[PDB]
Formats: sequence, structure tokens, C-alpha cells
Amino acid sequence: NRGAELVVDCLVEQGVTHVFGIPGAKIDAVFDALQDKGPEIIVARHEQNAAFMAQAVGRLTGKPGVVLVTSGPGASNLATGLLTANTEGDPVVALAGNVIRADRLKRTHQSLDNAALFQPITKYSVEVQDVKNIPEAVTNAFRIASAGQAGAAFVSFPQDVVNEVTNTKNVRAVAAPKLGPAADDAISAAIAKIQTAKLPVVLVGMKGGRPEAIKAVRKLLKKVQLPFVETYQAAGTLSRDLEDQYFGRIGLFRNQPGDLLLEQADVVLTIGYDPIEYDPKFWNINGDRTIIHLDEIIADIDHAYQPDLELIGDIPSTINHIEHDAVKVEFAEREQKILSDLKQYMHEGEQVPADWKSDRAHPLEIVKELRNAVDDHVTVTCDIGSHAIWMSRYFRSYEPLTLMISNGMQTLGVALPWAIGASLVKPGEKVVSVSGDGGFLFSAMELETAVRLKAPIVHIVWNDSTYDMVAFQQLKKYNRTSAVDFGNIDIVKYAESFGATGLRVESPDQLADVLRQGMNAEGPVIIDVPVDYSDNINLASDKLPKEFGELM
Amino acid sequence: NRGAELVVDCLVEQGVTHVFGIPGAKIDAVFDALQDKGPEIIVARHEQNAAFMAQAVGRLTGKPGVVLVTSGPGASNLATGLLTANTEGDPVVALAGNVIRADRLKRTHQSLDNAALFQPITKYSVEVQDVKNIPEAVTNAFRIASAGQAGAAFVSFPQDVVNEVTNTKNVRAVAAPKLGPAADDAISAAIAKIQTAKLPVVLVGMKGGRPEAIKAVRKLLKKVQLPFVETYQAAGTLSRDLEDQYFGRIGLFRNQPGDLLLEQADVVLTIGYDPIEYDPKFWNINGDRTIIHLDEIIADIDHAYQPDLELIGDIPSTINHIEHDAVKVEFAEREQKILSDLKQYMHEGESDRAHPLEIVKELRNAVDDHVTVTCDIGSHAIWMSRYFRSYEPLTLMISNGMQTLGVALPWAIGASLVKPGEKVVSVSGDGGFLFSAMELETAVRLKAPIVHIVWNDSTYDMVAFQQLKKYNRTSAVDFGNIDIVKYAESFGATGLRVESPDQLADVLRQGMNAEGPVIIDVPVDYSDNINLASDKLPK
Amino acid sequence: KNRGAELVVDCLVEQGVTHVFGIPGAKIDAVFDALQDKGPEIIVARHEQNAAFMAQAVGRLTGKPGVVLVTSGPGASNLATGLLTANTEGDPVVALAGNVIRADRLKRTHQSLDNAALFQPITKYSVEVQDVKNIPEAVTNAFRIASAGQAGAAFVSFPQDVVNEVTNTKNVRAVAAPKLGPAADDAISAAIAKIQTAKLPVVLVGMKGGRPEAIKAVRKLLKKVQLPFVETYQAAGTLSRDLEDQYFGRIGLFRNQPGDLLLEQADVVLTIGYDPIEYDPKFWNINGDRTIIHLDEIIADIDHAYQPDLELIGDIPSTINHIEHDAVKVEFAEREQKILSDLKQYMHEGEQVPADWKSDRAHPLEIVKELRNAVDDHVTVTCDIGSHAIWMSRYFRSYEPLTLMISNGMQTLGVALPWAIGASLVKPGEKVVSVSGDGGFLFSAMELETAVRLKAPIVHIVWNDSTYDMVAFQQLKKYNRTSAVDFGNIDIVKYAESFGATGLRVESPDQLADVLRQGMNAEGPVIIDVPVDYSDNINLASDKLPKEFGELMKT
Ligand SMILES: Cc1ncc(C[n+]2csc(CCOP(=O)(O)OP(=O)(O)O)c2C)c(N)n1
Ligand SMILES: Cc1ncc(C[n+]2csc(CCOP(=O)(O)OP(=O)(O)O)c2C)c(N)n1
Ligand SMILES: Cc1ncc(C[n+]2csc(CCOP(=O)(O)OP(=O)(O)O)c2C)c(N)n1
Ligand SMILES: [Mg+2]
Ligand SMILES: [Mg+2]
Ligand SMILES: [Mg+2]
Repeated sequence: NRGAELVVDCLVEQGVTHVFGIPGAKIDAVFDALQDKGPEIIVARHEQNAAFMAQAVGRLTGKPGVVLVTSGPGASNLATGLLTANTEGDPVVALAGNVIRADRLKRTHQSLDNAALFQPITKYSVEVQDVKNIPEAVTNAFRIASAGQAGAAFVSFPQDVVNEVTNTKNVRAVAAPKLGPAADDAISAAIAKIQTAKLPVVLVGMKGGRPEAIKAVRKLLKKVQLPFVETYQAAGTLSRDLEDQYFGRIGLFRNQPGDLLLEQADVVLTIGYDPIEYDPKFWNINGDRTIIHLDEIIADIDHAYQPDLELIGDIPSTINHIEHDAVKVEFAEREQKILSDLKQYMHEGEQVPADWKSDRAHPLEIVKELRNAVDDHVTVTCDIGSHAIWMSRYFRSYEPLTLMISNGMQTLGVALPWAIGASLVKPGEKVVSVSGDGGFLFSAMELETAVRLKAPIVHIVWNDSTYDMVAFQQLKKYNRTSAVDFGNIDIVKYAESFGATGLRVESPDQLADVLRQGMNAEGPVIIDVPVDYSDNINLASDKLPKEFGELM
Repeated sequence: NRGAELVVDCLVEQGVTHVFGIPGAKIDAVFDALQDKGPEIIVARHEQNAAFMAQAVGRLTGKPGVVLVTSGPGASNLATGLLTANTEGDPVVALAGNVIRADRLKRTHQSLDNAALFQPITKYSVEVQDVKNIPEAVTNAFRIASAGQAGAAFVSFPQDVVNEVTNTKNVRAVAAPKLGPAADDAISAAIAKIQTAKLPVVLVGMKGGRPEAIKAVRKLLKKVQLPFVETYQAAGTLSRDLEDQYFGRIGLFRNQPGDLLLEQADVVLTIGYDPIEYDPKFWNINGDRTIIHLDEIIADIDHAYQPDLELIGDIPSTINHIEHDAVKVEFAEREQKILSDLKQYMHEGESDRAHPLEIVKELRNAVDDHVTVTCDIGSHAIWMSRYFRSYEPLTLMISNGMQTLGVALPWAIGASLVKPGEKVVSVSGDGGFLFSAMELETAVRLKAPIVHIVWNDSTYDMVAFQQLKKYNRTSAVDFGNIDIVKYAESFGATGLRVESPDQLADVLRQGMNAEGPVIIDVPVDYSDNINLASDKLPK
Repeated sequence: KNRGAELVVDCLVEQGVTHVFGIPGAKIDAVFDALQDKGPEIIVARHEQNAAFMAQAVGRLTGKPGVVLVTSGPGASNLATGLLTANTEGDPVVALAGNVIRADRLKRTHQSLDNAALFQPITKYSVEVQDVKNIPEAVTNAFRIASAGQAGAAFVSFPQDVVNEVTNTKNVRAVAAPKLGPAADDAISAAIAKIQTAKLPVVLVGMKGGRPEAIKAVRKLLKKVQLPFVETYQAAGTLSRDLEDQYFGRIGLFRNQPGDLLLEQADVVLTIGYDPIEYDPKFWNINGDRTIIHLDEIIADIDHAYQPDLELIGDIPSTINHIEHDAVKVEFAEREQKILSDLKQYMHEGEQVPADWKSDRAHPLEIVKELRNAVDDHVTVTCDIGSHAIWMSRYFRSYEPLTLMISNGMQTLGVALPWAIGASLVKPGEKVVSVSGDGGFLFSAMELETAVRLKAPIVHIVWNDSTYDMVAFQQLKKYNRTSAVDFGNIDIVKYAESFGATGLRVESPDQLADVLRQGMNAEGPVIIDVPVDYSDNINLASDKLPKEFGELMKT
């Protein structure tokens, strides 16, 4: 019963089932303590992927995912991982080791100021300097990682602290509390402003993408019949019932129907809106608009964002109090016409161009065939790139937490490790991950962990042989691409070398059969599907806002 | 004519030959400027390895390696990379982008305090907030990265700053100056203590592992005939002439002849000694000895390290002034016997699979002296660090500061670019391999003549055997195997395999004569590893 | 003309700032120049520390952030302790400081440092604006964060070229920080349930319970349910004269109070806005399992001695009201009534001067009482740090919200007098009383010029013993000897007159009552030198009371 046991004791109380990590000499006492009791250790092939996996656990379970690494380069490898989780509202607790307290100021092996390093990228970055303080520090980490808004917590343990034998008792895993609903006066005022609105619309954001949030949002949308829009991490709010009120997903560029829908609005209700997904300077422009901020925390005042009302409190509760006293909105003919046109423009946008001819599959063809090959309840984790732009915009998701996208840091390589984390959260279910050919290699080494776990993952690789998202953004600004090209690899040979299944779409017509082959395959499968990116530049085309400008 | 050009203008003037990086929306303006002029861009497969490559360029060329990344996750991926370079005396300049100055406080895509993040892990972390300040900020970053002790410098560029058009002129790339040698009276006082010493020993350290230092160290060792020892990053100090005065490499555990040699000495002269490689509480113990600190910067006072003399100045110059007025030391009979027994003990220290010691030697005999050999981190690195002889400066590169996993392969890639047309050998573990194995694509793309050796045991053994000595059980050290040959072939590279311990020498030669990147899978018996921490030898 | 500096003033206008405390400088002068055309009144301070203190006092009294404006370099670095104090004591403060131009920000140039990096670990919000357009946003969010629970300090740094930069940027609406709804309904119901079933339920009113609107609601709860309650030092003023029979003093510093013994005997403790800085839970929540109910605007910090069984997070007054609405009077059993009776008795004996007392100087308890009797309930009393503060914090009764201000977070020396000046600006035309030690006096005594300049009606009481006594008696108790606590005397009367202020002196303990009335009736700043006998001070850390109660209870 030494300090390392205390760390494990906390993990038990927090109900931690899995720990992702990589052992080392400085953190060895805690890994040793985990052999006697505590959660199952998932050994990672890189601490970055260990942090990503934990993030996936966080977003899916609502409870902090736990990552355990050693001092020095082990700790510093969690940097990007935690930074992503901290900016994308995913509860993660990081446990890292450090050199002994007596040599903490010295130039010794793997020593640095851990707490100072993770300070600007976490909600909580502390280093325990007394063994008695372990149960407190770790508990407060779990609570703070979870408390709205969710984020990353980092706890550093000097080696002599985790090895120290102590008679210190454990501490109760007091659950993070939930707020009450927003102020009654604030809700009453909000209902009033929505009822008097000529065209009210709902902007569902990050924290609205929580399951219980989605549950309450849907009840509201059905009763009041408001047209709504999603941010990328709000994917899954849409139901097939609410398809007639759905106006797509806003993000990246102001050239979507939702942006035009938001423009026409006179009252906008934002739900759990972290502006990181889409800056308000992009959508809230052109005329005085009423903004009602509903969130678990106060609003960030921007030039383009100055809420006329703030409903701060538990997001689902606050929505419930609104939905109860709200009544159906009747739209005038003019507003109905606008909604009709936008829904028309929206449908026109989801279609492959008529003049299309190619040896490869169009991105929309890859999107459509994938959704029809994947059940609604199946979790799909997506990477970042041009492929991500298509997925975020056109891949429909009808259930909470089934389309995971990195819309905070837009970190390359998140797809596959999220999928591995997701499969452990939902055992016995197939999990689909989508990535680019460039972003793939960022975390492809974690495929060994997949085969080892026999995880039912289907990884789709959009093959263009370039960092295209940077490329077409270079062409639009400088009329030339720079440092976006790299060599190709045999993706099938790559998979097979890890002990996984590798398939390949040789022709655009084989797409449907290859996908279903993978969805029925056993174990991890990587799928190489070449794509034609000649239409990608139109993702930033302002043709659509122009057409609607003239029509108005 | 805009801020991005200024960054490149500095890179030109600094004589930067290569920039390793990955583009992004915020830093693309500088990537755009590199199309018209400036160094050749090497697109990496991960910013971690791009930073590693730059570290190798720094360690090999003496001028800072440059890495250029984007905002957000681009910047934060440099964390381990820069931290490694900063604690291992390798000059690196990192250039990262950031969000618009007007939105620097907002929750927007890829925003963080870049400068605040790299503060605890660099010698210099600044963020430029005015376009005029670019040539200054960049120039001083290079100077500080180079200045003793060398390390990592980080410069963050708001997107609007690199895109802003200005008529600001560039700034001259003033070279970091060299110090003069240590004080004359200080040099004389040191020489006095050495000639009167019964058993004087030289500890060549990190900053002694520099080329000009080694050249100057060797002249001192030949003339005075001093017994010396190496640290892991001091590999290459040994010459084939000086085999008779060499007493191995100290590190990791106190069970080496060197630890015992230093113990018996009464006066020890340390040269460019960073205590990060081996804490002085391990060797400077059993009895009072006089310590003379020779370095480019002052010493860190430790309980086991309190110098009686500090000769601070240019390392080679200070050494030359010693070598000039020093004379040969005659060793007494007792002391000569101690030196004799330990050199005997040294050789004394030197299955279905191949033994580690078999793999070290057979590689040395299969590899030319001038060929640079990069090593990763693990148990295999311990065998290499202790028994792989290097007879030329900068031919055995080891990460002895952070002990960072995955450094082997990208260092080799950086090296092939530094020494074009030369073969480069990299050694790594099977666990440490996948950390940066995706950078093999960059090697094949560059057609770099790299030879990678993978020690195959299927575990994180260095953690494993230290667990058995502490808790008598291993924890979280096991993982599955992969087909390394198929892996190589999938990248368009050559894959070989040692099926039997006798095939070792022939497979090695195949790779050394092969064209392009080659990976070699060699299985190892690690049942002997546990003796590395055995206290048998000191007893 | 519309320049960057104007945007800063425009924000202050929309925020409804009436006063700005500061000291001008070369880097921040553009904002000072802009304040000449429009904006709040500038209060020139004699040290930036006191400007931070005064701004803090305005925040604690008005609930809106007090504003402090300084220059680059040492001007900014002088705000360190001031802001650190406000940040740990729930007082809204916005600090606006200048810095060198963006082009020389990395250079060794005059008064350059990383302003933001310095104030990062001691404020809720420390940013530096690097674009003139971003000013109205940065500042507005600064005010909101400083006010948002838990209230604290925000620091905004302006490069000289940024505030001097001419820009056509529109201002941004001063959107008010919103209030939470009350705590969760099921959580409140569960709380009432655990309170009704309690043998001895007690309320611990803490820092955030000491706010006016909080106190209003707490009292209604206390009257209806008839719960015994206790105060922390910054919760002073919750007590009403109605509630005297349920009041059990103020816990703090040392565990030797009736309140500490009351909490020990309780089986259910309701904490209200309890920041543990004032008194760590390892001191009071000991010796047996107790049910803890954390009521606050933010979640709880889990300690070994503090692991709540229930958390009611939401607006503090609103949450209390829902409790008060559905709660009923608590009936105490015979055993519990006696425990309350004995403790209420022990409490009364503690507030009394010892019978064998004789001295040429005034006893601390005499100075407290005579001051309380010379001062109206509504008159704000600011207290400094030292042994005198212990007497005041424990024995000076306060019967209205925000009439006894104490620095109980950082325990910063010198806060008394500048707080009074800030108070004097908040309640113009009202007398303000400040209490300090002779050591803590000189830390900020130079602000006496600022009082005299404003002709503020302040009455400053200086406890004269000629030592750092609070350190001294704690040294004798730990080391059997004092170290570095002694210093020379100054003529406090002559000191006041030299600033143009009134100086009085209590030459004999009977003149005490008379001198105070003389001061309370004097015009302009008044300093009062009153000598004190500190021979009884060591009993403040005496463990006699817990010992007697230990024996009396084991009976
Ligand atoms: C760690 C990191 N580095 C750089 C970037 C910038 N970036 C955004 S998209 C992209 C390239 C994606 O390449 P790929 O995997 O091939 O997908 P594609 O764009 O081709 O669809 C890059 C480098 C990033 N978002 N994260
Ligand atoms: C980035 C990083 N993660 C973890 C460690 C801790 N560590 C030191 S050696 C080692 C395992 C080495 O495995 P391998 O590559 O197979 O070499 P081997 O032990 O088998 O010789 C680990 C995980 C480290 N030094 N750096
Ligand atoms: C800035 C600061 N310095 C030191 C202390 C420690 N301290 C607390 S009370 C005290 C001495 C108080 O002297 P005085 O004002 O004369 O009051 P007295 O103790 O005599 O009642 C000291 C030094 C502190 N709380 N803050
Ligand atoms: Mg691609
Ligand atoms: Mg291995
Ligand atoms: Mg005193």
C-alpha cells in the first residue's frame, strides 16, 4: 500500500474500465500497482494515439478517458492529444510520471516542468509533491475534466511520490454535479422572443451534440417546428423525422444553405455553441439579428457575437423548460418561400455534378455508398482533410455520437485511434473510420493495437496522393501548391503486414461491393479507395451565396 | 514583398540548406514564399519526425536545423521534438504559424499560446506581433539556438503577420561569436593539479563530443597519456590509436570499469560534461577527489559535484592551452596495475537467436568508420551505447537527454541529406520502430541510402527487465509482431530478414550494398539483458 | 478623433465605470489622454498597489468590477499583490496596463516584460491585445470574467502602438454577465430532506454568502428554520440583531471557538458560498462522520476533510430561497438544546475582558466594543492584517452586509486605509472607519494624501504596540523566541498633520470612547493613535476552550 496504489484506488472509484498508456522507468510503480487491481491496460504504440483513444472514450462515455505515460518524452507526447481534447469538449485525465523531487531542478534524465508545459493546453495541470495529496489531486482532476465545459486534466507524479509507502486513506469519488436549468426569467424572455420572430432558427453546437442534449433538442424542434442547423461535432442531432427542418451543417467556408438560413433569421437560438467550430464572424453578419445564447457556460463576446439573452445552466434542462411552454411556430408565406428555396439549394448541393466523368469515384459517391453500407447505430470516426470536408457536410448521421469529427484542433491522425477507443466502448459492434492517405500514416502504427485487440474496424482511405486540403487552399490564394505532394504506398500490403485485412476499390463501380465485403469481414480491415479531387476547389466556391443574393 | 518573404530571406542568409515541414492554412504563406526562393522543402509524414530530422542536421552540421509547421496541432507536435534537441545540445530553429492577432484570444480553429507552450522546453520561445520584427526575431533565434549550450528556439507567426506586405528590409545574419579560452591562471592551476595527481582521468562529455573538441581532445590524450572515459553522446572521441587509454562508456547503471576507474582517481577533468547523460551521484562517490570543470558554460552544483576549479570558455581553445604546457604523466606501479586490471576487466565484460553482443560487433565489422550510425532508445541501445566502437566524430548518435523513442530513422534521413551519396545505418527496437516508421516513405521518396536494423523481441524490454528487478513481474510491456519485410515492401523499400544467427553477417552486407532504404529484421535473445544492471562487477 | 485608446474609454463608459484608480506613464498615456475627453473620473494614487486595493474595494462593495489603470514595466508589476488579493477573495477587478510597442516586445528595452505571463498564475484572465480591432472584445470579456462566479481579477495589457493606433472599429455592447438559475430541484429536495432529519443541523456561511443579496436570503432561511449558524470573516454581516440567539461567532485562524465546537457536534452542515481559503476544512470538519451540503455558484474542491454528500450548484440567493420555501422549523431535542446553550455561554465568556485585567493601555476587547458603540450599523469598517484583525474578526459585530471588510484570502498588509478610500467613493457623504496595526499602517499610509486630497471622511484607528505581533506570538509558541518582529515608533499624530489630516491620540484608556467620538465628528481624514496592551494575545491560540468542552462533554 504505497502511493501508486492510491492512484489505482481512484481509478476504481471513478469507474475506469480501461487505461491507455506506455510504461517507463519513472511511472513503473503505478503500472505495477495496476497488476493487483484496477482497470485493464491497453498498451499503445505511441502516446499520441493513447491520448486520442482516451479522448474517444471521453466523448462517447461522458466520463473522462484515462491515459498513463512516463516522464520526459512520454509526457510531452500527450501534448497534441490533450490539446485536442481540451478544445473539443472531451473529458480526459492524463497521468504522467516525473523525476524524483530531489533532482527536479537538475539536468537529469527525462526531467522538465510537466505542470508548466501542460498549463496552456489543459483545464487543470498540477504536479503532486506530497503522497498524501494524491487522492485529492486525482479526484479533482476527474471532476474538472468533466465539469462543463469538459476538457483535459494533467496530473504529474514524481517517481519518489508514487513509490513512497503511506498510510493515507482514499477519497470518495464525488461526482461532478449538474446545474439547474437556466433562470426562469431568462427562459420566459427567450420564449417570448421566439414566438414573436418572423423566422426563428436553432444553431445546434458542440455541447448540444451530447446524447441527452440531442434528446431534448429533438423534442423542442418537433413541438415548435424550428428550422435548425448543425456544427460538425453536433452531428447526430438530425433525425429522419426532422429532415424537413434540417438545413445542413455549417463550417469551414461560408457557402452553405445553413449560412444563408442563418442570415435570413431574425432570432437565432444557439445550443452549446463553442465558436471554435464556426466563427460567428462568418455567419452572423448582414443586419441586426437577435441572438439567444443557451449554454453550460457564459458567452464569448465577439464583434459578430453579442447575445441579447443568456440562458446559462444545464443544457438539456434549460431546453426542456423552453419546450414545455413553447408552442408551434406558424411561418408566413414569405418565410416559407425562403425555407423552400434553401431546402432546394440544399438538395442541389448534395448531388454529384451532371458533367462528371472519371476513372475514380467522386467524393459524394464515396459518402453516399458508405452511409448506405453502414447501419445508423454504427459509430463513424473521421480524420481531417478534404475528405473530412465532404463527410462533415454530406454524410448524414441520425443518432448521437455516431459521427466523430475533430473540429477544434483539426488534428491529423485522429480517425483510427478514436475507432479503437470506440470499439472498446461499444464491444461487439462494427466501427468505421475514414481518413486521408496523408493523415493515415500519422496514427497508422496503432493498427498493431487493433489486430492485437481483434477490433472489428473498417478503415477507409481516400487516395489522392496529396495533402489536398492545403493544396486547393493554396491554389485559391496563390494559384500554386506548395509542399503538398508525397509518395504512395501499397495500402493492402501495409495492412497485411500488421495481420489485418486489406482490400482495394479498383473501379468506382466496385465501391458498393468492396464496402459490404469489409462490413462483413472479420477483424481490422483497411480499404484503399482512389478518389477524384477535381471538384474539391468548389467546396470554397462562393457561387451559391451569389445565386441567392441575386434571387433576393 | 510581404512578411513571409522576410522569414525566407533570413533562412537564405543563415545558409539553411533544408527545411523540414508540413504545410497548413496559417503558415502556407511562408511555404508559398519558398517556391520562388530559399532552401529545398522536405515534406515529412509527421511533425515529430520533421523535428527529429532537424535535430540531426543540427547535431551534424553545427548550424541549426530548421523545421516549419502550421498552427494548432502542427505546433504542438513539435513538443517532444524540440524538447529532445534542447536537452541534448542540438541547435534547432522552429517556425510555426498561428491565428490572426485580432482573434488570438478567441476560441477559434487551431489557436493556443504557442510561445507559452514552448517556454519550458526551449532556450527561446517568442511570438512575433509586428512584421518589422521578423528579421530580428528570426536572427536572434538562430544565434541563441547555436550559442553554448546549443538548444531549441521557437518562433510563432500570426497568419496576418506573414501575409502582411511591408517594405521592411532584412537584417544581416550575424554569426554567433566564439568565446576565448579559459583564464590563463585557471588553466595553470588545473595543469598543476593534474601533474601532481596519482591517477588523473578525463571524462569526455556531451559538449566534448563535438568535432573540434574531439580533434583537440585527442591531441591532449596522446601527449599526456591520460586514461579517459566516454559518455554516450561523446561517442567518436576514441581513435584507433587511443585504444590503450580508453575505458569504455559510462551510463545508465554504475557497474562499469569507468565507474570504478573514476572512483579510484583523485583528480578528474570533465570536458563539456552535461550531467543529464549520467548523474554525478553515480560515479563521484566513494572518496574525495578533486574535480576540474571544463565547459562552455558554468557548472550545476550537485551534492556529488562541487568543482574545485572551473575552466569556462571555448572548449577546444581551453583544451589547446592545456595540451600546450602539459607533459606526459608517469603512473606509479600501484596505479598502473589498477589501470591494467580494469582494461582486462573491460574485455572481460565484452541460443536459437543472436546474442546482443554478437549483433553489435558484427555490425561494426560490416560498417565503415566514416559511416554515420544513428541509434534509438531501449535495451538494444544500451548494448550499442556500451560496446559499439566509434572512431570518428558524429558517427554514433544516441538520444541521452530525453531518451526519446523513434529518433533513429529520421536522424538517418537527416544525415543522408547532410552527407549526400553516403550510406547511413540506423538501429532501433521493434517497439521504438513504429514511433517514426511512417517516415520510411520520406526515405524512399528521397531514395536515401538508409539501412535500418530492427532488434526483434516483441517487448518493451528496457522497462520489462527493470520491472523484474523492482517488482519481480512485467507490466504492460507485451505487444504483437509484424512482418517487417512486408512492411518495408509496402513503402517501396527493401526488406531483409535474419532467419538464423549465422545469416547475420551476409544479410548486413546485402543491405550495405543494396540500393535505397533497407529494413533488416533481426531476432534477439534478451535473457542476458538483466545482467546489465547487475552489481556483480563492482563487487 | 477615434484612436485605440478611445475604444478603452468607450468600454469603460458602457460598463458604467464611475472611477478609475491609477498612475500614468509613457506607454499608457494615450488612454489617460483619452480619459480627458470623456469617461470615468481619474483617481490619482500614490502607489499602484493602493490603486489595486481601492479598485478591489469598489468591486467588493458594488458587485461590479473596480478599474485600475497603470503603465508598463514597474507600474504593471506593482499590481501583482493587489490583483492576487482580489483574485482569491472574490472581488471583481479589471486591471488595464500598458506595454512596449509590438515591434520591440521581445527586446531588452525600457519597461518591457511579458505582462500576460506574469499575471497568469494570479488572475482569472490575463491577456495582451495585439490588434487594435480586438480591444472592445478583450476588455468586455475581461469585465464579464471578473464578475462571473467566482468573482476575481482580470488583467489586460496594451502595447503602446495599439492604444495609439487610429482605427475605425465599432464599439461592442457591454453585455452583462448573466445569473444562473437556482440549483437542481431534486438536489434541493434531497437537501431539505437531510436537514429535517438532522439531530443538529448547522449553517456555515462563507465568502460568497457574505454578498448582500445572499445575506438577504440566508436570513429568511435562518429565521424560518431556526438553524444555528456560523460566519467566516468575509461572511461578516449576515448576522442580524434578530438572529443573535442562533449566532455562534466567526470561525478562523485557530480551532478554539464555540463555532468550531458547534460544527464538531453537528451531524449535518450546510456551507453557503464556502471558499475554504478563509478556514480549511481540516480544522473544523473533524472527529466523526458528518453530512456535508455544499451550496455554491461553482463546484467544490474535494479535500480529505471535505467530501460533500450533496452539491447544490447555481445562483446562491435563488438556491437558498427554494430551500427556505419548502423548509419548516427544526425542533431540537433536549440534549441538543443543552449543547447549544453551553456553547452560547462559552461564547459570551470569550467576548469578555478578563476580571484580573489592569493596564495603562486599552485591552483589545475594549477597543473593539468602544468602536462598535461609537459607530452606526450602516457605517463601513475596513480592517487590516495582524493580531488586531483577529480581535476584530472574532469580536467586532457587524449587522449589515458589507460593513466589515477583511482580507481573509491573502491576508495582505496595508489594505485597510485604501479600502476605506474606495469605500468613501462608493458611499459619498458617509463616514468610513478603517482599522490597522502600526506595522500594516505604513504599507499604504502614503495613500493618506489621496484621502486628504479628496477630503474623504475617513477615521483610521491605529493599534500601537510597536511590533509585528501576529508573527511574534506565533513565534513564541513554536520557537520559544521572536525573530525580526521589532521596529521603531513614529509620531502618528504628527504624521497625520504632515499630510494635512487630523491626528488624535488616546493618552489614557478612559479617553478612548471620547477620542473616537471626536474623530467620528471631525471633518476630512482622521488618524487615531491608540496604544494597546497585547499581553492577552497569546490566548487567541490557546486550546483551553476545546479542552474544557472535552471534559464537560465526556461527563
Ligand atoms: C497535425 C496537423 N498538421 C497539419 C495540419 C494541416 N492540414 C490540414 S488538412 C491536411 C492534409 C490532409 O491530407 P490527407 O490525409 O491526404 O487528406 P486529403 O486532404 O487529401 O483529403 C493538413 C496537412 C493539420 N490539420 N494537423
Ligand atoms: C517516447 C518514449 N516513450 C516511452 C519511453 C520509456 N521507454 C524507455 S525504453 C522503452 C521500450 C523500448 O522498446 P524497444 O524499442 O523494443 O527496445 P528494447 O527494450 O526491446 O531493446 C520505453 C517504452 C521513452 N524513453 N520514450
Ligand atoms: C505582505 C505581508 N507580509 C507579511 C505578512 C505576515 N504578517 C501577518 S500579520 C504581520 C504583522 C502585523 O503587524 P501590525 O500591523 O503592527 O499588527 P499587529 O500584529 O501588531 O496587531 C505580518 C508580518 C503578511 N500577512 N503579508
Ligand atoms: Mg489525401
Ligand atoms: Mg524490443
Ligand atoms: Mg504592531
